[PDB]
Parts: sequence; C-alpha cells; structure tokens
Amino acid sequence: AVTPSLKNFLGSLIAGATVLGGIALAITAVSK
Amino acid sequence: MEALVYTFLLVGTLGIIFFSIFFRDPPRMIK
Amino acid sequence: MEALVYTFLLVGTLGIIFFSIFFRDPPRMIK
Amino acid sequence: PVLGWVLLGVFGTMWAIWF
Amino acid sequence: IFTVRWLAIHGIAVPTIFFLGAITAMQFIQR
Amino acid sequence: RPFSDILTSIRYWVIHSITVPALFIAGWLFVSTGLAYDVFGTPRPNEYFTEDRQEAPLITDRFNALEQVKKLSGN
Amino acid sequence: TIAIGTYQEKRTWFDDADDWLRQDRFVFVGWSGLLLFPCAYFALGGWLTGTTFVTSWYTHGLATSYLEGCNFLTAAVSTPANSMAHSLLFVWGPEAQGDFTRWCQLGGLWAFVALHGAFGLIGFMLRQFEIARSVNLRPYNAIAFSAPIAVFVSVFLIYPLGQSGWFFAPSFGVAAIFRFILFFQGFHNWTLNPFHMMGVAGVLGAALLCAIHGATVENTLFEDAEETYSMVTANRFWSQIFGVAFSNKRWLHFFMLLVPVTGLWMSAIGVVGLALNLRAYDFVSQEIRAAEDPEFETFYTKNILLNEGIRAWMAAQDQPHERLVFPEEVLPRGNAL
Amino acid sequence: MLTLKIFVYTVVTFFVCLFIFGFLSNDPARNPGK
Amino acid sequence: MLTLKIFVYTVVTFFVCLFIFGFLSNDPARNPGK
Amino acid sequence: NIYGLTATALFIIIPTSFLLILYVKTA
Amino acid sequence: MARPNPNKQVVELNRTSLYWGLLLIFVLAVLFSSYIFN
Amino acid sequence: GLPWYRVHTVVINDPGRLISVHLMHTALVSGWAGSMALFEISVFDPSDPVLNPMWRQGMFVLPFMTRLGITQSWGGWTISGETATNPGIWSYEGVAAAHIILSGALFLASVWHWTYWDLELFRDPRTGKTALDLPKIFGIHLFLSGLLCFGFGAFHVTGVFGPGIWVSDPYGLTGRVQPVAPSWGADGFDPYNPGGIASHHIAAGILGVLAGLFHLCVRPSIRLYFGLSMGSIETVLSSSIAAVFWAAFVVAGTMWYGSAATPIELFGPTRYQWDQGFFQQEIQKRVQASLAEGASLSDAWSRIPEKLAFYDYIGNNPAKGGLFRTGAMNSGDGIAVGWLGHASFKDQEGRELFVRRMPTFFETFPVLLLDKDGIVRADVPFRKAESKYSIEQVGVSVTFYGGELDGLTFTDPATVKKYARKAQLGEIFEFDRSTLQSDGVFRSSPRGWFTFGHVCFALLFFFGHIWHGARTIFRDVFAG
Amino acid sequence: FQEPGLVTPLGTLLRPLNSEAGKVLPGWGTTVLMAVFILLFAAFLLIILEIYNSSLILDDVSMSWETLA
Amino acid sequence: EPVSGSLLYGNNIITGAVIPTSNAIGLHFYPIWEAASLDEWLYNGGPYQLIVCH
Ligand code: CLA
Ligand code: CLA
Ligand code: CLA
Ligand code: CLA
Ligand SMILES: CCCCCCCCCCCCCCCC(=O)OC[C@H](COP(=O)(O)OC[C@@H](O)CO)OC(=O)CCCCCCCCCCCCCCC
Ligand SMILES: CCCCCCCCCCCCCCCC(=O)OC[C@H](COP(=O)(O)OC[C@@H](O)CO)OC(=O)CCCCCCCCCCCCCCC
Ligand SMILES: CCCCCCCCCCCCCCCC(=O)OC[C@H](COP(=O)(O)OC[C@@H](O)CO)OC(=O)CCCCCCCCCCCCCCC
Ligand SMILES: CC1=C(/C=C/C(C)=C/C=C/C(C)=C/C=C/C=C(C)/C=C/C=C(C)/C=C/C2=C(C)CCCC2(C)C)C(C)(C)CCC1
Ligand SMILES: CC1=C(/C=C/C(C)=C/C=C/C(C)=C/C=C/C=C(C)/C=C/C=C(C)/C=C/C2=C(C)CCCC2(C)C)C(C)(C)CCC1
Ligand SMILES: CC1=C(/C=C/C(C)=C/C=C/C(C)=C/C=C/C=C(C)/C=C/C=C(C)/C=C/C2=C(C)CCCC2(C)C)C(C)(C)CCC1
Repeated sequence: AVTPSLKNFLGSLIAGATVLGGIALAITAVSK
Repeated sequence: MEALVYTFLLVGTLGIIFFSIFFRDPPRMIK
Repeated sequence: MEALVYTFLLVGTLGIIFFSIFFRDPPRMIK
Repeated sequence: PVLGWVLLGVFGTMWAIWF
Repeated sequence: IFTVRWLAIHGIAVPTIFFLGAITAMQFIQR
Repeated sequence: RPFSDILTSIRYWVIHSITVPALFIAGWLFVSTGLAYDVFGTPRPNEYFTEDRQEAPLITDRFNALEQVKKLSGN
Repeated sequence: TIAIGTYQEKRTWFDDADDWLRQDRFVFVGWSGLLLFPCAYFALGGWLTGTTFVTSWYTHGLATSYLEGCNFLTAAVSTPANSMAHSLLFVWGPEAQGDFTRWCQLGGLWAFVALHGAFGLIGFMLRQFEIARSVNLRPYNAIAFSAPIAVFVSVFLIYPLGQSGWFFAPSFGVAAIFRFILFFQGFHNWTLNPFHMMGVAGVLGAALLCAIHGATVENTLFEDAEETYSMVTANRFWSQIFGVAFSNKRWLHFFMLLVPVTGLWMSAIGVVGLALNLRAYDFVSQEIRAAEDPEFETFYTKNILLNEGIRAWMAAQDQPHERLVFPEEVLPRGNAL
Repeated sequence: MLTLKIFVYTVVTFFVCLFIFGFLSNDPARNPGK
Repeated sequence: MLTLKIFVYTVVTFFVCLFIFGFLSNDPARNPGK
Repeated sequence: NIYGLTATALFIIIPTSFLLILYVKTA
Repeated sequence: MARPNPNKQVVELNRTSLYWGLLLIFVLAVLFSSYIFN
Repeated sequence: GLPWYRVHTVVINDPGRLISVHLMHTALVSGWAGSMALFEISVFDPSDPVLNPMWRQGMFVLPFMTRLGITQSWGGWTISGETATNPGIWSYEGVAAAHIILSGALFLASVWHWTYWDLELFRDPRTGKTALDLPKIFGIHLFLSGLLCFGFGAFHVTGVFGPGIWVSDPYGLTGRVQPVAPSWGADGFDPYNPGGIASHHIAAGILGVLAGLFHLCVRPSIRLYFGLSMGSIETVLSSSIAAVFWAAFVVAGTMWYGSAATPIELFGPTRYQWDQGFFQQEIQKRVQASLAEGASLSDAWSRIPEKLAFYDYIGNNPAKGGLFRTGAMNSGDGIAVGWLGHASFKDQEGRELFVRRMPTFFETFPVLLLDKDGIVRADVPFRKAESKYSIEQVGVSVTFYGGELDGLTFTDPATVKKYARKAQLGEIFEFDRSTLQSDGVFRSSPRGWFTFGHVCFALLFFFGHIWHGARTIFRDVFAG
Repeated sequence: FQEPGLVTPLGTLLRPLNSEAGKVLPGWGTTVLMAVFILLFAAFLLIILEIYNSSLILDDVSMSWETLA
Repeated sequence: EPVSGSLLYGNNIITGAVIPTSNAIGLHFYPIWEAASLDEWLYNGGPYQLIVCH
C-alpha cells in the first residue's frame, strides 16, 4: 500500500524538480 | 620512574631549543 | 630526588662525549 | 623448531629475490 | 532596471525593513 | 549603473518614499494585531501555563508528536 | 563555435549558460552561485526568523526569542526535542505533516538552518575554487577554508549524530553556545582533552603570528614591483631579540596558513571522539591515589570535583526528558567533603 | 612470548647472513707491484 | 637568614646601578642629516 | 607501564633516527 | 633491467627541517606521555 | 630536490613501478590481517561464550572472520563452545596463515615489477611515449568488481555454494551461520533484514557487469574528457578518495547504529539499546507472561537466561569508555562470572522501590530509589552530608529473585547500600577483578573503537580529496 | 629512450586493451544518458536514507531490531 | 590541608603545577629571609611569589 509518508515523499520529489526546473529555465531565458 | 621520563622529555625539548638558536644553518641563495 | 641528579650528571657526561666526538675542532697549522 | 622455520624463511627470501 | 544587483539588494533590504518594523513595534508590547 | 545616478535620481526617491514607510508599518501591524503570535505558534504571555498543565511542556513522542503538540498547546 | 582541445565544435545551450554565469558583474554568480546563494540566503533568513519569532517552549522548555523578551545575547534557534531522535524534520515529513505552525513549534527550524547552512559552506568552498581558476591562481585559500568546514561538520553534524539526537547539538545563539561550552566541561572534561590542547595552541599561536607580522612589516618600512619593507632588518631584529627569525617570504606566509588550519583540524578530531563519549576524562593513576589517601589532592583532583558540581546541578533543567529530581541532600556540595 | 622469540631470531639471522655475505663479497688480497 | 638578605640586596643594588648609569652614558639623539 | 614505556621510547627513537639519517644523506 | 629510470630523484631536507621535525616529535611526546602512562 | 613530502611522486609517470608500490601496500595490509588474526587467537579464551563473549575480550578482527562463517579452530574449540569435530582447512588459524602466505607472495611480485618497469604494455602503439587508457582500464576493473559482487551474493551468502552469513535472534540469544534467502520486495531494504545483503549483491553485481561492459565499448565524449581531465592520473586519485571516505562514513554509521551486518552477539550491544531499555522491556515482558501463567515470582525470574540479563548492563555499552582507557573490556571491571539475580527493594511499610538507572551521559550519577509513582523515597547522600531519607532512616531492604542468590534477603544498611549502587548500573553481576588486575573503569567495545577509527579517517580523507582535487584542476599553475 | 621495453608473452596479449588511449567521441556523446542515471541514483539514495532514518515509513518494512524475527 | 603539585609527588606534566602562596600570607611580601625556616617558606607557597615577581 501507499503510506501517507510515501505520498509526501513523492510530492517532495516533484517539488524539488519544480524548483530546479524554474532555475534552469530562468538561466536560459536571461542568457538568450 | 615516571618523574624520570617526564624530566628527560622536558630537557630533550630544551636541548633542541639550544641547538636551533646557536647551531643555525647558513642561508642559501635565492632564499 | 637524588636519582634525578645522578641521571642528569650521567646524561651530561654522555652529551659532552657526543659533542667531543662529532663537533670536533678543525686542526690549526703547525700543530 | 622455530629456529629451523626462521632460517628456512630468511634463506628462501634472499635466494628468491636474486632468482 | 531588474539586473542581478537589483534582486540581491532587494532580497536583503525588503525583509530587513519588515523585521525592523516588527521589532520596533515589539518593544512596546505590554508585559 | 553608478551609485550616484540612483542616489540623485528623482524616480528612485519617489517610489521608495511611498513604499518603504508602508513596509515598515506592515511589520508594525504584524506584531500589534497579534498575527505573529499565531503563525509561528509563539504563546502570548498569559497562555504559558494552561489549566490542565502548570509546568513546562514536554513532547516524549515522535510519530504522534503533531497530535500531542495540539494538546500541550492552548490552541 | 568553441575550441575544445585541438578541434572546434558547434556551441550548445550549456556554453550559452556558462558565458552568462561567468559574466563579470558586481556579484560573481558563477556555477557555484546556483547552490551557495539560495542556501546561504535561507541559512541567514532562517536564523533571523527563528530568533525574532519562533519559541523554544515546547522543545527545551525555555523562552528563546525577541517576542518573548530576550536580548541579542539570549535569543537562539534551539534544537528539537530529544524525542525526535535523529529525524531530518522535513516540513512535509511524518512529524509536522506539512503544518508550518507546528513544524516551527517542534523545533524543525534548527534543522532548516543547519542543513541549508551545511550546503552553503559547500557552495562557498566551490566558489573559492571557481574564482581561483578564473584568475589562474593556486587555490590555497579554498584549502585553508577546509578547517572551518571540518569544525562545523564535527560539532553540528557528527557530534549530535553519535548522541541520542539533535537535542544535544549547539543551538544557534550567543548564550546558547555558552551553555554548550559549559556542557562539555562539566560532562566531557573537554579542557583536559589532548586534541583541544592542540587546537588552543593553533588559535592562540595564530593570533601571535598575526600581531607580529603586522607589527614587523609596519616598523621595517622603507622611506618614500619592489617590496616595501626590509627583509634584512626584520630578520636581524628578531634573530637577536628572540633567537630565530624567518628568512624566506614564501615560508613565512605559508607558516601563517599552516598554524591555524592545523589547529582547528586537530580539535575537530577530538570532537569526533566525544561524539562517542570516548572521553579523555580522568587519569586512573591519580584517582586511585586520591581514593586511598584522603589527604592527597592536586589541581586535577579539584577539577574533577567541580565537574561533579556542573553535572548534578545543571542536569535537572538542561535535560528535561529524563525527569530528574535531585533532593537537596544528594546534590554535590563543597562542605560535604 | 613466541612473537618476541621469532622477531629476535629473524633479526639475528638477518645480521649474521649480512656478515657472512659481506665477507664473501670481498676480493682476495694481491700486490699490484712486483 | 641575615646573610642571605645582605647578599641579595647587594646583587640587586649592583645591577640597578648599571641600569641607571648605563642610560646616562648614552648621548642624546640627533640627526646628522638636514 | 611496560607497554606505556615502550610506546614512548619507540615514538622517540624511530622518528628521530629517521630524520637524522635523511639530514646526513642530504649533507 | 639495464635501463635506469629517467624519473629518479633524491630526497633532501635542510637543517631547519630537521629542527622542526625533532621539535614536533618531542613536543608531541611531552603532551601525550601523561595520557599514555595514564 | 624533492621535499620529504613528495618523495613518492616519482611513480606518477611510471606505470610499471606504480604497480610495484601498490603491490607492496597490498602485501603490508595482508601481512597485518594474518598477524592480527594470529595475535587474537593466542589471547582468546573460548571457555565461556555466555558471560565472556569475544566482544567482551577486545577482539577486533576475530568478529569479521566469524561473520562470514568461520567458527572452528585447530585447537578443538568452536566459537559457540562446541567440540569442533572437523575443523577443516578453513579455520581461524588457517585463514590467518593464508593471508600471511599471500602477503609474502605479493612481496615477491612487488620486487619483480619494480625491477622490470619498462614494458611494451605501458607504451602507446602510436607513439613510443608511455600512456595509460584510464577510461578503458576502469571498464575492465569495474567489470571484475561486478562479477565478484554477484558471485559473493549469489553463492557465498545464499548458501548455494558457500556457508552463508551470521544471522541472529533479534535479542542476540541464538546466533549461528545460516544461508540467507534473498528478499526482493520492499521488505528487503530495511537494514536489519539479512535477506537484503543477498538481494543487494545479486542486483548490484549484475548492474556492475552491464556498466563495466558499457564503459569498455563506449568511449568518453570529448567534452567530458577535457572537462574532467580524464587524461591525468591525479583525477583518478582525487575522485577515488572521494568515493572511499563516502564508504567510510556509511560503514561507520551502520556500525554505530547497528544493522544486519553487525550482530550484537558478534560485535557487542548498541548504545541506543540501553537508552531505550531494549533488553529491559523484553525481560519484563517475559517475566510478566510467566507470572500470568500462575508461577511464583521467584522461579519466574530464574527463567530468564543469563545471556539476556548480561546485555541489560551499562558496562556493556560502547559509549562508556575513554579515549585512553586502552585494552579489552574485561580489563575495565573484571571478568563477568555468575549472575546475582534481579534485585527488589522494599521500604519498611511495604511499597517496593526502583533504582533510577544511570543515563549514558553521566560518569557519576547519584543513587535514587524511586517509588512506583516516581516520587523519590530513599537516597544516598553525596558524602558525609546531612540526610533526611538515607537508607538507615527509611530502612529499605533488598531481596534477590532468580540468579545465584535467589530467595536471599538483606537488611543491613551497609549491604543494602552496597547493592543499591550496583542496581543503577543495570543488572547485578559478580566480577573477577584479580585475574587481570582490572582497574574498575569501563572500557569501550569493538563497536565503539571501530566507529571512532573510521570516522576520524573519513574526515582526514576529506581533506585529501580536496587537496588532490585542487591540484588536478589547477595542474598548470602548480606544475609551472 | 625509443627502444621498446620487454616483449612479454603476457604483454602482447594485453596490448589491445591498452592501445587506444586518447580516443574520444565528438560532441557531448552520452552525457545526456549520464544525467538521467545520476538523478535516479540520487533519488534512490534518498529512499534508503529516509527508510533507514525512519522519516519514511513503509508498510512492508519494520526498521527495528525486531524484524530479524 | 596542603595541595601537592610537584612532579615528584605523583603528578604528570598535565597535572603538575607551582601552587600559589598560602591564603594566610595574603598580600604580604614573603622573601626567603622573612620565613621562619625553609620548610615553612615552602609550606606557604613561597616560590610562587619569587617566580611571579622576577
Ligand atoms: C540549490 C538549492 C537548495 C538546496 C541544495 C536545498 C536543500 C535542501 N532543502 Mg531547501 N529550499 C530551496 C533550495 C534548496 N534546498 C528553495 C529555493 C526553497 C524555497 C521553496 C527551499 C525550501 C525548503 C524547505 C521549506 C525545506 C527545504 C529542505 C531541504 C533539505 C531536504 C531536501 C529534500 O528532500 O528536498 C527534495 C530534494 C530532492 C527531490 C533532490 C533532487 C533529486 C532529483 C532531482 C529527483 C529527480 C527524480 C525525477 C527525475 C523527477 C520526477 C519525474 C516525474 C515528474 C516523472 C535539503 C537540505 C527541507 C529540510 O530539510 O528542512 C529541515 C525543508 O523542510 N528547503
Ligand atoms: C581502526 C582500526 C583499529 C581498531 C578499531 C582497533 C581496536 C582495538 N584494538 Mg587494534 N590494532 C590496529 C587497529 C585497530 N585496532 C592496528 C593497525 C594495529 C597494529 C599496531 C593494532 C594492534 C593492536 C594490539 C596489539 C592490540 C589491539 C587492541 C585493540 C582493542 C583495544 C583498544 C585500543 O586499541 O586501545 C586504544 C588506543 C588508542 C586509542 C591509541 C591512541 C591513539 C591516539 C589517536 C593518539 C595518536 C598518536 C599520537 C598522535 C602520538 C602518540 C605519542 C606517543 C607518545 C604515544 C580494540 C578492540 C588491544 C586488545 O585489547 O586486543 C586484544 C591489543 O592488545 N590492537
Ligand atoms: C590512497 C590515498 C592517497 C594516495 C594514493 C596519496 C598519494 C599522494 N599524496 Mg596524498 N593525501 C591523502 C591520501 C592519499 N595520498 C590523504 C588522506 C591526505 C590528507 C591527510 C593527503 C594529503 C596530501 C598532501 C597534503 C600532499 C599529498 C601528497 C601526495 C603524493 C606524495 C606522497 C607523500 O606525501 O610523500 C610520502 C609521505 C611521507 C613519507 C610522510 C609520511 C608521514 C606519515 C603521516 C607517517 C606514517 C603514518 C602511518 C605509518 C600510515 C598511516 C596509515 C593509515 C592511512 C591507515 C602522492 C601522489 C603530496 C604531493 O605530492 O602534493 C604535491 C602533498 O603535498 N597528499
Ligand atoms: C566541502 C565539500 C566538497 C568540496 C568543496 C568538493 C570539491 C571538489 N570535488 Mg568533491 N565531493 C564531495 C564534497 C566536496 N567536494 C562529496 C561529499 C562527494 C561525494 C562522495 C564528492 C565527490 C566528488 C567526485 C566524485 C568528484 C569530486 C570533484 C570535486 C572537484 C570539482 C567539483 C565537483 O566535482 O563538484 C562537486 C559537487 C558537489 C559537492 C555537489 C553539490 C551539492 C549537491 C548538488 C546538493 C545536493 C542536495 C540534495 C538535495 C541532497 C540533500 C541531502 C539531505 C537529504 C540531507 C572539487 C575539488 C571532482 C574532481 O576532483 O574532479 C577533478 C570529482 O570527480 N567530488
Ligand atoms: C515548488 C515549490 C512551490 C512553492 C511552495 C511554497 C513555498 C513557501 C513555503 C512556506 C512554508 C509552508 C510549507 C507548506 C508545505 C505544504 O503545505 O505541503 C503540502 C503537501 C501535502 O501535504 P498534506 O496535504 O499532507 O498537508 C495537509 C495539511 O496542510 C493540513 O492537514 O506537501 C508536499 O507534497 C510537499 C511540499 C513541499 C514544499 C516545499 C518545497 C521545497 C522543497 C525543497 C526543494 C529543494 C530542492 C533542492 C534540489 C537541489
Ligand atoms: C633572551 C630571549 C631568549 C629566548 C629563548 C627562547 C627562544 C625560542 C627559540 C625557538 C626555536 C624553535 C625551533 C625553530 C626551528 C627552526 O630552526 O626554525 C627556523 C625558522 C626560519 O627558517 P627559514 O626562514 O630559514 O626557512 C627556510 C625554508 O627553506 C625552510 O627551511 O624559524 C621560524 O620559522 C620561526 C619559528 C618560531 C617557532 C617558535 C616555537 C616555540 C616553541 C617552544 C617550545 C618550548 C617547549 C618547552 C618545554 C619545557
Ligand atoms: C612506522 C614507520 C614510522 C612512521 C613514522 C615516521 C615519521 C616520519 C617523520 C614525520 C614528521 C616530519 C616532520 C617534518 C618537519 C619539517 O621539517 O617540515 C618542513 C616543511 C617546510 O619545508 P620546505 O618545504 O621549505 O623544505 C624543502 C626541503 O628542504 C625539504 O625540507 O614544513 C612542513 O611542511 C610542515 C612541517 C610540520 C609542521 C611544523 C610546525 C608545527 C609543529 C611544531 C609545533 C611545536 C610546538 C609549538 C607549540 C608549543
Ligand atoms: C581460487 C582460490 C582462492 C584464491 C586464490 C588466490 C587469490 C591466489 C593468488 C595467488 C597469487 C597472488 C600468486 C602470486 C604469485 C606471485 C609470484 C610467485 C611472484 C613471483 C616473482 C618473482 C619470483 C620475482 C623474482 C625476481 C626478483 C624477486 C628480483 C630479480 C629477479 C626476478 C625479477 C626474477 C581462494 C582465496 C578463494 C581460496 C583458494 C582457492
Ligand atoms: C524561514 C522561511 C523561509 C524564508 C525565510 C527568509 C528568506 C527570511 C529572511 C529574513 C531576513 C532577510 C531577515 C533580516 C533581518 C534583519 C534584521 C533583523 C536587522 C537588524 C539590524 C540591526 C538590529 C542593526 C543594528 C545596528 C546597526 C547595524 C545600525 C545602528 C547600530 C546597531 C548596532 C543598533 C522559507 C521561504 C524558506 C520557508 C518559509 C519561512
Ligand atoms: C616472504 C614470504 C614468506 C613469508 C612472509 C612473511 C612472514 C611476511 C610477514 C609479514 C608481516 C608480519 C607483516 C606485518 C605488517 C604490519 C603492518 C603493516 C603494521 C602496520 C601498522 C600500522 C599502519 C599502525 C598504525 C597506527 C598505529 C601505530 C596505532 C594507531 C594509530 C595508527 C593507525 C596510525 C614465506 C617465507 C612464508 C614464503 C615466501 C613468501
């Protein structure tokens, strides 16, 4: 089963990628 | 016997101090 | 405390022996 | 027998280095 | 102007003013 | 941009003059209205020792802690 | 195109990003800046927020904040309760479960500052590596910054990791550090440890070098490419005043690097031992003599008694999770000897 | 103490072998003149 | 021990005399140039 | 103190002699 | 092998290095002897 | 012209002699392993394996041999106190002897490679200059490593061909070497499950082979080759050091916190087991169940094995030693012989009393006798201090149930006071402090010493990674 | 300096392995594939750390000395 | 209640010391020639004042 802690951990994995994604696009936008 | 060991070590350190003050090494070039 | 004095005197004699052996005096002329 | 073993070890070591 | 210099200064100054206002009002809190 | 340019710039002063004091007051109201006491969970002076408990609190729990902190705190 | 080695190859978005990152401005972002700046900003932001608003009532039983009436010398960001063991205390973790108000209450803001701060120190070291490469210098400065990193890791991460929980790491405050300092003396006899002894020499020896070099260079100046002070006069002065003196500029300015860096590295090794309660607490030879001979007493024996006072009197409140209650008849007292 | 005995035997035999081989390595005495 | 006191007072006062008379023997600082 | 005494003795003889050998060979 | 190593060098330490080495060894012995004896 | 700290740099551009020095180091490590193993056998006392285990004897290397399935010795004694009918070739003495033989063999192979340094293997076919294909070499070595990782966990651990590993009862009562069935579900990731070790080495080994094959076939991209300075050999040293100290920390933490690879019956109890009363809770649970069966209180305590009661003792705690309290654990507080039995304290009017156990932090803890509720009733004044609740005034009495002194009772304040101090230390035992002239100050178990040794090396190797990494990236400026 | 070293029977067998030193692929090669694996490994290490740290509780696991039962 | 700090009285380098003068002396000047006897001078921590002053 999917314990409540697992759901949050997956959410954090998504959230961390979202934070990185914002920076990566930001560098390209300003660079270009 | 320990007091003997400590005293020798303290004197040994002082002996090295005496050597370094007086028996220095002449400077080399570039240095 | 006397053991310290005896040991120090013996070590001093040995140190003088070492100095005489190694830090020898270069010969002069005529001698 | 410690003597014999030690001597055999030291002699073999020296000879092996040479060979 | 919205260069990095603007962001860095406003990233520190803006919270600092808020906190300073928070602390100043926070002296008068009745005990 | 040089420091003198912004310092002497008229536009710099007018915008800052109307927003900086508002920001300061915003901090003043944040504590005055009591909002700070709630968001960060800091107890106000009176609700340090509740009726149920008259000593300093203590957690002694890890996975149930969140539920326990509800009881220790006066809410 | 960019010339990588002998051949030249068509540029890529990576090359475009690198040019902008290394672009010369007031603030050198560099590649490391992507990690140092966000982490260092939150390490500073977390401490300032924690001291101003967050309290320690529910973790330590103290009142550590400006809002509760504390100075700059008393406010602190206190460590979580002992019942948290070594939890990383994520805001989304199984403890807070995403509730910010009770995340701060549980003490999770200490882990926020420590973890983010720990990665800020990594970011700074990398930045020192990057700037040195950009300017083509030997990165001795980065190597000398390993000592503060080693101290931070040993004290704030390795030590509490070897204990029962985060509860026994230093808390980010002025007074709260003094509690930590006294805690080791009472419990760990940290002063008597050989490795602290070798760290005190480095720090005090380093300040000795800083004072003399500044004084010597500034007093041997020439009157007014070429050096501004007479190495000959300085060497002559100290060789006749003290007995020995430097004669090589490289060696002198490397000695000043070696004394402090080596000093803190040795002390860090000591704190690793304390992390396992692997203390250099006592001399067995002297303890036996004192026990059998009530009239025997040295300054070391007197120190041991003082440590007993620190432990018993402070343990009641410093460690609330043990619920210790010491009746007045069992607390150590001097007149009871 | 078997370890001490083994160490001492090893040192002694090493030195004795060094002695013997060193005296073997020398070349016979001869008179260059006459 | 009156004998010990007298010896020290003599050694102490002797050295102080050299110190005081030593600094008198120095001649005043002056700049040969300018 | 047999193990304590020997440890101190070796820590002195072994490094000091090693340093002296190198200095002699250098000069 | 007949061919010597082109990259063969000789260690060397001056008298100053000797004095630092001897002082470090003796000072460490002074500090740690009390604990080893215990 | 080489300073004393660069004397070993001569082999940087000499692959033939680089193999020699690496061979010599391997010979020294193997020589130590055999010598240390032989040393421990000459001192190990296999008489009592219950109250005098090997972790109580300061044995460092012996546990590691026994962890992978070596139990018998040529002396006719087994680690479990059996007869050792068929020691076989692979025994403690045999393995120690095997390492020394290998140590010597490597020594000879070191001399050969040192003398014959210039080989056509180390010469680039295109150009006569010496060279090393580091990207490809790493592929070969990784390929070999993957096979061993798969080989270990597929045959040695599972018991298909090898003996297996040491699995044990959660409470470290029954332990032995058994085959381990691999666990493939999420259940196989928890540290304390032996099935993880077999499952991991199978999966990691397979992936190691595939990656090893890949790095052989696919050459590095030109960008990475120059960005990572793959041409130099320093980069391999700096990166390798980084991996090593990462492994040291993980091994240090897994040893300190306990895991399936460091059984308590083999290395010693964990510190956190005393803090949380791991064994005390189990003993009480066992005793209460016996009481519910209708048995007497005296025989119920006698049902507790001495092995379990010997773990519930603060002396068997890795976090109680000292940095310079050298030697085996037995040298601290003697040899544990006999268990005196659970001690029960009662005041005059009837209420039973409990002694507050010493926290692991404190080195000198006051003696407190707490009532069931928790209120302090009896004390022991610091020394020559005015008392209001000392043993005499309240006149408490101590009764022993189970163990050596089951059924006895004491009331003399001197004797009760003596056993009160022993009560805060955990279970009460009788120690022989004359055989080894034990000092009386707790030492640390091999779990404590291993963790200290490897965390210190982990930090030191972090500086090495930085230094060698700095030289690689800044090679041109350092070189000239 | 120019004469080769020993022509060993073993050496001549191993030359193919140590023969193409310095060869590289144009452009970034497989670096994109590299990045995916690092992220997956970093994600993997977080899982075991959180499980072992008890900050991530699963239903199958127990994470205690009692699981040896 | 004397305190022993000599290296010959069961002290290490770490524990040894030159104990300061006695409390009974106070701030009074205490040379050798004012003590009743040498043992009295030693028993009152005389050598400390001699060392510190010099
Ligand atoms: C580079 C900057 C940086 C760094 C290094 C960190 C690092 C950290 N932060 Mg901080 N943080 C940052 C920026 C940063 N943060 C910013 C900008 C914010 C504002 C939003 C925060 C807000 C914040 C909070 C509020 C908290 C942290 C916490 C943490 C810690 C836990 C990390 C974790 O599990 O998150 C997640 C980490 C990862 C997911 C690692 C990345 C691994 C890869 C990318 C996963 C890829 C998988 C896959 C490809 C993606 C999914 C694919 C799918 C869509 C198909 C750690 C020390 C927590 C903590 O410990 O506090 C005590 C915490 O509570 N941070
Ligand atoms: C990390 C590796 C490691 C670990 C964990 C252990 C752990 C242990 N060993 Mg083993 N040992 C090791 C490596 C290791 N050893 C090596 C490499 C050797 C070869 C020399 C030995 C040789 C050895 C012997 C011969 C014996 C042990 C014993 C022991 C046990 C007693 C505790 C102890 O060592 O005293 C603690 C000692 C120290 C902590 C030493 C102090 C170190 C500090 C950091 C000072 C560092 C030096 C300093 C800078 C300069 C010194 C100055 C000088 C005056 C002394 C313990 C189980 C004893 C035992 O009971 O086994 C039956 C025993 O008899 N070991
Ligand atoms: C496997 C790891 C590894 C390897 C292969 C090397 C290899 C090298 N290092 Mg690095 N280094 C390492 C780890 C490693 N080091 C670590 C962990 C540190 C941190 C302490 C350093 C710090 C370091 C510095 C600061 C320098 C080097 C240098 C060098 C080069 C010359 C060796 C030397 O100093 O002369 C041989 C050294 C001696 C003869 C002195 C020996 C003194 C030791 C302390 C006493 C003996 C201790 C004991 C017997 C052995 C300990 C065993 C323990 C590891 C278990 C050589 C390429 C030097 C170099 O070339 O840079 C330009 C240099 O300056 N290294
Ligand atoms: C103080 C820390 C520190 C410093 C200053 C350096 C410095 C250096 N390293 Mg080393 N390294 C470190 C730690 C450090 N490293 C650690 C801990 C590891 C893992 C074992 C490595 C592994 C490593 C390898 C394998 C290599 C280097 C290399 C290098 C050099 C180039 C920089 C590089 O590769 O990127 C360094 C990159 C980082 C330190 C990562 C940045 C921080 C990450 C992205 C944040 C992730 C946070 C995430 C959310 C996790 C949260 C954790 C939370 C749950 C607790 C340089 C000398 C290279 C080299 O020498 O080439 C010549 C090389 O090949 N390093
Ligand atoms: C992508 C982030 C977008 C912005 C989010 C808001 C930012 C401001 C947060 C202020 C504090 C409030 C927190 C509430 C948080 C909250 O409410 O979460 C809610 C969410 C689910 O929680 P639940 O629904 O169980 O909570 C229920 C309760 O709210 C009521 O019962 O948690 C997650 O899924 C993960 C959240 C991550 C949030 C942090 C993101 C950053 C992680 C670090 C990334 C580092 C990457 C490093 C890579 C190198
Ligand atoms: C009237 C005043 C009398 C003062 C007497 C005291 C003099 C002290 C002389 C210290 C010599 C130390 C050895 C230097 C060895 C030596 O020959 O160094 C020589 C070095 C100069 O070296 P160079 O510049 O020639 O180096 C050239 C390079 O190529 C490297 O060789 O001098 C220094 O760096 C200053 C270091 C002072 C360090 C002071 C350490 C003090 C430690 C004292 C420990 C006492 C323990 C007592 C236990 C009881
Ligand atoms: C088991 C086999 C045996 C293992 C043990 C072997 C040990 C070998 C010897 C290792 C030590 C070598 C030390 C070299 C010593 C030496 O001569 O170094 C000299 C070196 C600088 O020399 P240069 O590179 O200028 O010299 C170039 C060439 O001429 C080579 O010297 O300085 C250093 O690198 C750091 C030295 C240690 C730090 C010295 C200062 C701090 C310690 C002294 C503190 C005194 C107390 C002050 C407070 C009271
Ligand atoms: C399978 C198996 C195994 C393993 C095994 C092994 C691993 C082995 C190895 C072995 C080895 C590892 C061997 C080696 C050897 C080497 C050698 C044998 C060397 C030689 C050399 C020489 C002889 C040299 C000589 C010389 C010199 C010295 C100098 C001059 C002259 C010459 C150069 C000639 C096990 C454990 C599982 C168990 C059993 C089965
Ligand atoms: C936690 C949090 C976060 C973040 C945060 C931050 C970012 C913060 C920041 C903060 C800040 C950024 C703050 C600041 C502050 C400041 C202050 C508080 C200041 C003060 C000052 C003072 C106090 C001064 C004084 C003085 C001077 C200098 C002048 C005159 C003299 C004197 C000395 C008086 C996150 C999102 C992650 C999550 C959620 C929550
Ligand atoms: C040749 C050969 C042989 C034999 C061999 C042998 C017998 C060997 C042995 C070997 C050995 C017998 C080796 C040993 C080694 C040892 C070592 C290698 C050690 C090391 C040590 C160390 C490294 C230490 C360190 C330390 C200390 C001192 C303590 C604490 C701190 C430290 C950790 C630093 C024969 C004839 C059979 C056959 C053929 C081959």
